[PDB]
Amino acid sequence: DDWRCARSMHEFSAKDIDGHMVNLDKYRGFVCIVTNVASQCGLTEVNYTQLVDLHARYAECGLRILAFPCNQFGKQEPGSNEEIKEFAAGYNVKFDMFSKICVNGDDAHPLWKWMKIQPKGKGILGNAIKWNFTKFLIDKNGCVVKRYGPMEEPLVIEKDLPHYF
Repeated sequence: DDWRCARSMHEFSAKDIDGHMVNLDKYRGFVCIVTNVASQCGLTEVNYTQLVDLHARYAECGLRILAFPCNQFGKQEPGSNEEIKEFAAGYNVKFDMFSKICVNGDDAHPLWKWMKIQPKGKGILGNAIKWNFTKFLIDKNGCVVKRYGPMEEPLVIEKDLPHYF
């Protein structure tokens, strides 16, 4: 359980959606939006399109987006990784997709376990991820600086970006 001792997102790794292992220290020096995604959520469209739009506008300034598929909320990500990738490709996604994970419980990916306990990664009423499309703002040092709940559209993050750009 050495995820508990980490101080930065950059101490973790994740399998991307194609199966390649990714050392998240490649995001050192970039501002990151880390989010759990789903294909069959009522807010699937607004989140995917607004994250693609944010990426189109701010990748030039060092913004990156890490999307983690998750099937724990109403079973709204039932597909395989290749199906989820083809679905993201349909929204013209060019940011970083990862393999499907869990975000809550003892099988939760250690990075999400880590994000939930960060001083700014704790949510209103408990740390558990409440639904699809919870967003974390990660700074250039890999620290969590804000958590955004599932009803907050990505464009709500836009005004906090220039503080960390």
